[PDB]
Amino acid sequence: RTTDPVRMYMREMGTVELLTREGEIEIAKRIEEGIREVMSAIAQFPGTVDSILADYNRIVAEGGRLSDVLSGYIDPEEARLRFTAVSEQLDKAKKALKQATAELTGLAELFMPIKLVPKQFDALVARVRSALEGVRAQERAIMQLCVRDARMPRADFLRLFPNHETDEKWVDSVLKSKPKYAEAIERLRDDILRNQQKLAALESEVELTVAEIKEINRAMSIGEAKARRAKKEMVEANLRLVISIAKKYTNRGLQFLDLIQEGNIGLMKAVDKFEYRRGYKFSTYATWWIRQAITRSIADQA
Amino acid sequence: RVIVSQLHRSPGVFFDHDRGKTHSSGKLLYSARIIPYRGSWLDFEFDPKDCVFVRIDRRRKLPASVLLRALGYSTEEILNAFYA
Amino acid sequence: STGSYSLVTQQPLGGKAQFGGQRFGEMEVWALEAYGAAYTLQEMLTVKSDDVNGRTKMYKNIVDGDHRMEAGMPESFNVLIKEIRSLGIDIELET
Amino acid sequence: EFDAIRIGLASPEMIRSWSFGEVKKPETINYRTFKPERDGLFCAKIFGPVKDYECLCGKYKRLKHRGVICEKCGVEVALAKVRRERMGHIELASPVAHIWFLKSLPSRIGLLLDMTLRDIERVLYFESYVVIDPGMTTLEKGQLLNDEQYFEALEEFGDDFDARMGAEAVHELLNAIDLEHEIGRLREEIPQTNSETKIKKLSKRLKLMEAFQGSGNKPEWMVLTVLPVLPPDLRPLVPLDGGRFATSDLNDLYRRVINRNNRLKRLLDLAAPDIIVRNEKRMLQEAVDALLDNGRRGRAITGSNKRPLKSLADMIKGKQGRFRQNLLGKRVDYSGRSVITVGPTLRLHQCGLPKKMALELFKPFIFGKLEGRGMATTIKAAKKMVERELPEVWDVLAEVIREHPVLLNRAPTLHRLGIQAFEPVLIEGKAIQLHPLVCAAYNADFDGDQMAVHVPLTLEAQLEARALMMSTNNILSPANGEPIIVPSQDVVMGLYYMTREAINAKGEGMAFADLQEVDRAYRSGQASLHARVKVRINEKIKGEDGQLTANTRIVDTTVGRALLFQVVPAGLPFDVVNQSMKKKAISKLINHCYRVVGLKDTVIFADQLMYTGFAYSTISGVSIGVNDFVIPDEKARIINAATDEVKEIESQYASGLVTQGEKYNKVIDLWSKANDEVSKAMMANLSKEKVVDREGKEVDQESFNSMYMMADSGARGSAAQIRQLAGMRGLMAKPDGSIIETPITANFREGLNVLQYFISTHGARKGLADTALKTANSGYLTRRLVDVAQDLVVTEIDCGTEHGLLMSPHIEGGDVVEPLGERVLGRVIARDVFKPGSDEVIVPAGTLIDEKWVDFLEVMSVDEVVVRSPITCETRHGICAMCYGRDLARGHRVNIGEAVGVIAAQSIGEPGTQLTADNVQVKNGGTIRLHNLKHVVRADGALVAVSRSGELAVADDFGRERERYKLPYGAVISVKEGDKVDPGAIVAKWDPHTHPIVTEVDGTVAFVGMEEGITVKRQTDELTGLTNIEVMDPKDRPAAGKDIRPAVKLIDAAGKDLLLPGTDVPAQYFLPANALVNLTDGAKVSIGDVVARIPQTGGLPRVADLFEARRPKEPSILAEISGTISFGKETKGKRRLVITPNDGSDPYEELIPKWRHLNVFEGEQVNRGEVISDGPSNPHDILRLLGVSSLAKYIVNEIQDVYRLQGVKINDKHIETILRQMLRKVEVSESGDSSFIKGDQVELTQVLEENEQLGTEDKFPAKYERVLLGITKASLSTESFISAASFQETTRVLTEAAVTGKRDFLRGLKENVVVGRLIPAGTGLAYHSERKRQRDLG
DNA sequence: CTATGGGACGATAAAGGTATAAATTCTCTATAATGGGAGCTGCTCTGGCCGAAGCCCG
RNA sequence: AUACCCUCGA
DNA sequence: CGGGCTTCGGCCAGAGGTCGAGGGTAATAAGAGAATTTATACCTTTATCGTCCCATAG
Ligand SMILES: [Mg+2]
Repeated sequence: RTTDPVRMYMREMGTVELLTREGEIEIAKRIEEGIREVMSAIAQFPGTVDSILADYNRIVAEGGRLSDVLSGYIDPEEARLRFTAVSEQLDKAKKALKQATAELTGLAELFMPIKLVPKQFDALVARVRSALEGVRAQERAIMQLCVRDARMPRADFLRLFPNHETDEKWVDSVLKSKPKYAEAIERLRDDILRNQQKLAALESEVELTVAEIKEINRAMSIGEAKARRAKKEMVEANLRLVISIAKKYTNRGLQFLDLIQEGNIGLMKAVDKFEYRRGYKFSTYATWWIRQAITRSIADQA
Repeated sequence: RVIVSQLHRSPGVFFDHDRGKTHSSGKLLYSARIIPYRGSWLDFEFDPKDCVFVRIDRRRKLPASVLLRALGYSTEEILNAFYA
Repeated sequence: STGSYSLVTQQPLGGKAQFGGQRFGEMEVWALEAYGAAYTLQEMLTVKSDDVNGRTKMYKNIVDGDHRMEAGMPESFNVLIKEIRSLGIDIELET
Repeated sequence: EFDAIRIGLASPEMIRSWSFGEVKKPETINYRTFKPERDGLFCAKIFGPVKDYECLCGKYKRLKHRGVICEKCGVEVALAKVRRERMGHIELASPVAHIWFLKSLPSRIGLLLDMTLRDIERVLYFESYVVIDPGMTTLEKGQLLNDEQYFEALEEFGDDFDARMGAEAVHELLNAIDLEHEIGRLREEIPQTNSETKIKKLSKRLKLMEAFQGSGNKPEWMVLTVLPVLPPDLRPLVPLDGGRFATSDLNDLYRRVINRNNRLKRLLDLAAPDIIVRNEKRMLQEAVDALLDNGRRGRAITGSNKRPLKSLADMIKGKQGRFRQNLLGKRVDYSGRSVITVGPTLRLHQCGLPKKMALELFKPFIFGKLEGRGMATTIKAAKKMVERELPEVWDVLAEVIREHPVLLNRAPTLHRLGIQAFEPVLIEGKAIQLHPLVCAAYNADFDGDQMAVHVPLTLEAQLEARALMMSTNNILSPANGEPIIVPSQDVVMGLYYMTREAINAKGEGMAFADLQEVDRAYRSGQASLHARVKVRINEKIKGEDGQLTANTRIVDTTVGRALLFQVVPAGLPFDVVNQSMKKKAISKLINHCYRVVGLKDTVIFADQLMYTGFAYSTISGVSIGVNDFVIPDEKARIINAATDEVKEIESQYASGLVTQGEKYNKVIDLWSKANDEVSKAMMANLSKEKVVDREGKEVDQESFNSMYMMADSGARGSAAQIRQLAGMRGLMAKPDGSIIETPITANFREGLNVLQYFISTHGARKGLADTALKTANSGYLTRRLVDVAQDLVVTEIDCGTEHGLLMSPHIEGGDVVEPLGERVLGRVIARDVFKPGSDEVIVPAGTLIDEKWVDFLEVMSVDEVVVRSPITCETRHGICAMCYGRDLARGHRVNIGEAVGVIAAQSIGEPGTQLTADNVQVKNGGTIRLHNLKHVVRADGALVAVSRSGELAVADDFGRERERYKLPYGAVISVKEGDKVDPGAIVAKWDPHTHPIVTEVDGTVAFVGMEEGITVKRQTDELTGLTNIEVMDPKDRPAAGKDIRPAVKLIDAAGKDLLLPGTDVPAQYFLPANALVNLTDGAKVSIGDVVARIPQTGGLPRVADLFEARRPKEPSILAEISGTISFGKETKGKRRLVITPNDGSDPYEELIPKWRHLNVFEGEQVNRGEVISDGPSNPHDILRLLGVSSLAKYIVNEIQDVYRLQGVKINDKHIETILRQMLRKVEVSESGDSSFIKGDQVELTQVLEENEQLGTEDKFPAKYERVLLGITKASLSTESFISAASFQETTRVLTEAAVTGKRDFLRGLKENVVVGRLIPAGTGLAYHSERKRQRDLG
C-alpha cells in the first residue's frame, strides 16, 4: 500500500519498454500512415479540396506563406505542378458527376501524398465535424419530436428511418403503416420536412449523401485513432527519457511530479513535430522540447 | 558566533535489554543496534516468542533469516554456525 | 493602550518593540470564569481585542466619559468561520 | 442576533453560492504593475477592491455609489473590508475525495460504502477498477478489478458493466447510495446476526445512515467537485521590507492546486494517453489533499526548507495544538507588565503602579478628563501635555486612578486567585509594587517574577473587579475554606518572635493596667519584648449572637503577646493570642476571625498583623550566622559507632558468611537508624539550647537560636532541611533509585567532600528534572479538568432529591486521617440526623453545616452522616445550590450562576506541581464492634470468618468508631463485642500465610479421589515437619491423574451425607494443587476447620489515571453476581467459576486466564461487590456492580490519598463535581424508544422516559446502565461541537459534526467565549435569562 | 402687472470608429542524452483499529 | 510585521 | 471438523504549561522572433443636460 505517487507512476509506466531507433522509425511510419489516411478521406470532401485550392490562391496572391500552408511530402514550383494536377482531376471529376467515383478515388490518390500545416488540418477537421454535428442535430431533433409527441415506437424508428433522413419516403411509409402514432405524426409533418429540407440543402452543398459522408468521416476517425495510438506508444516509450532529464531541476522551487508532467507535455509536443526523414535519434529532438517546457514552467513560478 | 560542541551516541553497536511493557510479560532481551557515522542503521530486534527480527532504519520488522540468507549464508550453514 | 493590530486577526501584536499587549490565554480566561466576572471577561475578549467596530466605539465612550460597551462580535470567529467554509464544510446560524 | 451554529457538508451548489467568482489563474500579482491579475488569487473581480471605495481603473472614485459596478470596471466599487468575506471557487476537471472524510480513523466514506479504506485508496490511487451498476452480470458493485482482471471482464461481457477509476468512481458510487433502501436493509439485517462485533459494525452503519437521512446531508457531497478559496486577507502575502513578498502556505497550496487543475483540463482537451491522464488526476487529488491537510498520507513539503507546509487543518487547529490561541487567548489592549516588588506600606486592597505604566494605560481616561476640565481643547494639545508630563497631568492621573481598580496576574494562573483586582496607587519607578500577603495566593516570590496589569473599562467591569475579584474579597482559598491571604515567612517570624517567653528577662514580674501601659513600658525600654508579666485587659466576647459582652480580666502573659493583642479585633478572646503564634496558629486565628467578626475587620486585622510582623521582625535583629547551625556533639560518637559496625559487617561479608544482598539491606537499615538518631539528638540539643539564670539557679528554656525559630515558627524551613544543615545528610539515591550503600556524613556547615557532593548532585538533578515534567503534566491535567467540567454551573436552588453520600471519618489504619468535622463542614445534610438513640432529630433537613453545627455534632456522638453531593442532585443541565454546599471562597452558600465546575477543576489542578499483616493490633482502648461480618461461632468460640467482606472496629465510649481494621478470611477472633479491650491487644489472631478453606459443616469427611501419585502425594517434610499429604499438580500427574481432582465428600461422624444450606449439593470442596489438608480423612473436623491451604502508583500519573478511568496492565478481578462460587477449570487454561445464587441461579460466568494468580476459594459466597483476585481496581467494574456512590467514595478517597501525601488540603466537593461531569453519560440496554446500545446523556434518557410515562404506552420507558468516561473522553463527547473542537482532535470531531449535521446551541462557557458573548455564569446569567425569556416565550 | 410652463438653444460628454504602438504570451532549436533521494532511528502512554490465532462447540 | 531556530526568566 | 467467537498482537493517531524576553534567517536564469491582444491616442457623431427667450394664466 505505497502512498508515494512517484512510486506508482514508476510502477504503471515501468511496464512499457524502450525500443531501438528502427522502432521509432516504424512508429513515425504509423503516424504518417494515419495522417495519410485521414487526408485521403478529406480528399473526398469537395469543400475541403476547394478550400485548399483557395489557400493556394492566397499563396500565389501572397496571402499565405510557404511555411504556413505546406509541410513537405513523402520549393513552391512542385506545389504548383501538384495543385494544377489536383485541380484538373477535380474538374474532370465534376464534369461527369459511376465513373465519377473512380475520379474521386484518383483524386484521393493524388492528394494523398500531400502534407499541410496543422492549422489547416484543424480547419478541415472543424468543417467535417460541423457537417457531422448538423446531421446529428437533425437526428436528435426529429427523434425528440416523434418519440415525445407521437409515441411512435423506437423499433420502427431504428429500423426504417436511418440512413435516408432526407426523402419523404420514410414519412410516407410510416404513415401507410397505419398506427395511431402515424396519425399523430401528421401534426409534425411540417417541421420535420422543413428540417430535412435544410439537410438536403447541406447535402447539395457537399454534393454527397448521408451514407457517403458517414463512410468518409468514419475512415477519418479510424485514421485519427491509429495516429493517436502511435503517439501513445511513442510517449510511453519516452517517459523514461523525461524522468531522466527531469532530475536536473528538483530544488528549483517546484515539485518533482509537476516537473515531469511539464516535461511530458513538452515531449508530446515533440512527437507532434517529429519526422523520421531527418535521420536522427529521437532523444536529440525530445531533449530540446522537454527542456523548453520544464524551464518555462519553472520561470513562470518566479 | 561560537560552535557549541555536540555530544551524541557513539558509532558502533549497542545492546539494550531494558524492562519494557511492550511484551506485557516478565522480560525480553531487546534489540541489538548498529549505528554508523553516516549511512543506514541496522537493528536486530528480538520477538516475544523467542525469534530474531531485523529491520533497517526505515522499514518494518523482518525475520533475521532473510538478512542472513541475503548476506550469502546458506539456510543450513548459518544454522550450524550459530545454533551449534 | 491602543495601537496597530495583526492584519489577519485584529488583535494587538506582541512584545515591547511592536507595542503589543499581554494575552488572556486559556488559563486566565478560566480564572475570570471561576470568578463571577463575565462582563469584564466579555469586554476583555470582545472590546479590548478582535472587534473592529467595538474598539473605536469604546474609545469614544471612554473619551466622553461614559462606559457603555456595545458588544459586537469578535473578528477571529469570523476568520474561523471562513476557514471552516474553505475546508468545504458549511456553517450557518439559526437566527 | 443568532444562535445554533450549524455544521454540514458543503454542496457544490452552495459552494457556488458562497463564491463571488471562478479563480482560474495561478499567479497572483504582475511583477511590472502591482495590481492583482484577472482570475488570480487576489483578483478584484472576485474578492473585492484593493482600496476602499475604488475600482481598477479609477473610472468611479466618488464615495456615493457603494454597490454599483462600473462598465469598464466590472470590479464593483465597495469598502476594502469586503476582501475578508468574499470567497471564490475552483472548477475541477475531475472530482477529488475530501481528505478529512477519508483519513479519519473511522473513514466516513469507507463506512458509507461498506468497503475498507484500503480498497477505496486502491481505487483513488488509480490502482484498481471498481464496478458501478452491475446489472445482469457476475460482477458486483463492491468488486475491485485489476488491469488484467478488468480487461478479461470487458472481453467476456462487453457491456452492462460500468467500471471506473479514481475519485470519479467514488463519486458515482456515492450518489447512487439510496440511503432509504440501505437503511431499511441494514435495519432488517441488524438483529439477524448475534455476533457482538458484527452487530456493533452494523449499528455504526445505522448511526451514519440515519444521521445522513435526518441531517439533510447528501452522501455525494463528500467528494467535492468544486472547492473554495480563502479570502485574500486571511491568506495574505506580507511583503518583506526591501520589496520582497512573504507568501503564506495557503497561497502556495492554492497555486499548486490551480496549476494542476489547469494542467488537467489542457491535457484532457487534447486527448493525452490514459496513463498520463490518470497520473495527473492522482496529482490533483494529492494537491487538494495537501491543501486541506498534511502529513496524513503524503506529508507534502515546501521549497528549500524541511519544514512542512501549513494547511487549513493546521490553521484552524491553532497554535499550542488544538487550544485555539486566537479565539481563546486573544491578546488584549490596555495592558502592560513589569517586574514585581514587595510594598510593605500598602493596604491589602491597593497595589503600586509606576507613573509611566499608569500614564500609558489610562491614556484615554486622561484625555477624557482633560477635555472635560477644559485644560485641553484639541487632542493634540492633550497628547502634548501627557507626553510633556506637565505638573497638572499628575493631578488628573490621580483622579482617574482614585477608584479605578486594575487586574494583576502572574504568568501561570493555576486558579482564579492568580488574578485579582487592586486599587492602584502611583509610585516612583518602573516596577509594580505588590502587597506581601497576596504573594502566597499568586505563588509569586520577588526573585524576578513579572506581572501583567489590565485596566477594566466598563462600569460593569470596574464593579466586577471591586465586588468579586478585589483582593479583600478573596481571602479564603476556593479550594478549601482555610485562608490564603495569611502572614508569610517574614511577618510570621516577627509575630512568633514577639509572642515568645524568656525565663528571666528585663521587665519580668510587674503588672500593667492596660495594653497601653505595656506599650508605654516597652517603647520606653523598661521591659523586654518577651517577659512574663501580668496585665489586665478589656476583651469583648461574641459568645451570644447580637450581644457583644465585654469583660475585664487579669492574665499572666508576656509583653509581646499583650502588644499583639492590641491588634486583634473586638470579637475574639485574649486566649487566642496567648500562645507562641506559629504560622499554623496565625492562619487558624485569621480563619476564626473571619467566621466570627466579618470581612472588613478581617482585612484590617490582616493588614495590622502584617504591619506588626514586619515592625517586630525589624526590631529583632534576627540573623543567620555560622554559629547558628549547632552541630550535636554526639554526632561524632554515633558516626564512629556506625562506621565500626559497617566495617565489621564488611569484614563478615568478606568472610563469606553474609550475602551481599542481605548486607546491603542491613547496612542501609543501620545507616538510616544512625541518621535518625543523629537528627533526633541535633533537634533535642538545638530546641533546648538555652541556659538562663533566674535570680540565682540556672534553668533551661526554649531556644532563641535563629534557625530554630525559623523552623519552629513555620516561617521558613523544615526539620528535613535542618537535618542537612546541622546534621548528617543521610542516605541518597542513585539515578536508578537504589540507595547508595554509603551515606553523606558531613553537613552543609562542615561542607561535603567531592564524592558526597557528586551524590547530592545525583539527587538534586533528579529532583530538578522531575520538576519541569511535573509542571507540564499539571498544566495538561488542569486543562483537561477545566475542559471537562465547564458546563457545570449552579442553576437551581433545591433540586428536591434526598440521595447523597454517607460521609464518615477517614480511619484507614490505626489513626483517624480526617475527622468527620472537616469532611462535612460547609456541606448540607441529606436526611435526618439522630442521637445515639433514634427517634430524636438532631439535624432536621438540608441545613448548611457551619462552625456552630460542626461543633454541635462534635459535642454529640454523631459518627456517620449523609450529605447532599454533586454526584446527586439529578437536576438537568447544572447543579442545585444545596447539593453543592457552602462556597469555599465565601462564608455563605453558593449563589446561582457560580461556575463551580471551573473552580473545581482549578482547585484540583493547581497543586499538581506539588506532586511528583498477619494479626490485628489495636492501637488504643475501645469497645470492639463488628461490621459486615458473616461467620458462625467455632466449637471453642474462635469465630473464624471466611467471608471476604468484613472489618473489625473498636468503637469509643461515646459510640463513634475510633479505629477500623480489615478482617481477612479465616480469622480467629476473641469476640468481645461490648467488652473493652486494652490498647495493644491482639483480639483477632488471623495468620493466613496461605489461602485457608474453612469447613462450615462437621463430621467424618470422605476424601474421595485422593490418589497417592495421581491426585495427592503423601510427601512428608524433614524432621516430621508435616504429617500431611501434598496434592499432585494437574500437569505433574499422570495421563489419567490429570483429570482426577481430590474431593472431600461431606459425611457425618457416622456416615450421613451433609450439605450446605441453600444448595442441595454437599459442600464437598475439591482439593487443588499445592494444598495442605492436615486433618485425616474420616476424622471429625470441627466447624470452621481449615481444610485446604494454598500459599499466595503515586503522584500526578496516579491522579491522571483515576481521572481518566483507565485500566492497568493487570486489573483486579471482581465477582460478577453474588451467590455460590465454584472452582475454575484450569485444564482449559482459563478458570471458569460458575455462580449459583440462592435467590436465582445465573449460570453465566466468564473465564479468567491463569496467567495471573487467582486467590479465589470455591464453595463460599460470591459477594459480587467483593474481589476475586488481587490487583488495583478498574474504576468501571466498581461502577457497574457496586453502584455510583461506592465509585464516588472510592475515587474520592484514592485522589485524596495522593493529595494528602504531600499535605495539600482540597475539599471533596471539587472531586465529586468532576466525577459528576464524568458520570454524565449512560448507556441503554433495552431501549424501546432508542437504539439498542448508545452513549446518550442521562438527561436525554431521563427526559425521554418521563415523556414516555405520560405518553403512548407504559412500557416505552427505557432501562439503562450508568457508564464512566475519562475526562479526555467525556469532554470530547459533549453535545456541543464547538466546545470539543477547541479542546483536542479538532479534525475528528469536526468531521463527525459535518456528517452528523450537528447544531451547537451556545449554552456553555467556551461557546460564548469563542463567539464573544456573555458568560452563561456569573453576572451574564441575567442577560442569558432575559434572552431565553424573549426567545423561548415568542 | 407678475410668476410659470413651454419651447428654443447650444456647449459638451459619451459612443463609435479606427488605426497604433506596447506588451505580453506563444512557438522553435535536430549528436546523445531512456526509473530519486532525503528519508530518522533517544518519547510515552493511551487509545482505537484490523487482522490473525487459539477456543469452545454441536 | 509571517514561520521556524537558538538562548534566557519565573 | 468447519465455524462462530473471544482474545491478542501488530500498527497508526494524538497529546503532551503559560507568559514573557532577546537574537537570527528567511528563496533564481534561452535567445529569437512571430504573433496576438490590449491599452492608447486622435477624431467624428449623436444625445444630454445646463441654459435662457417667450407667451400666458391669474
Ligand atoms: Mg521566583
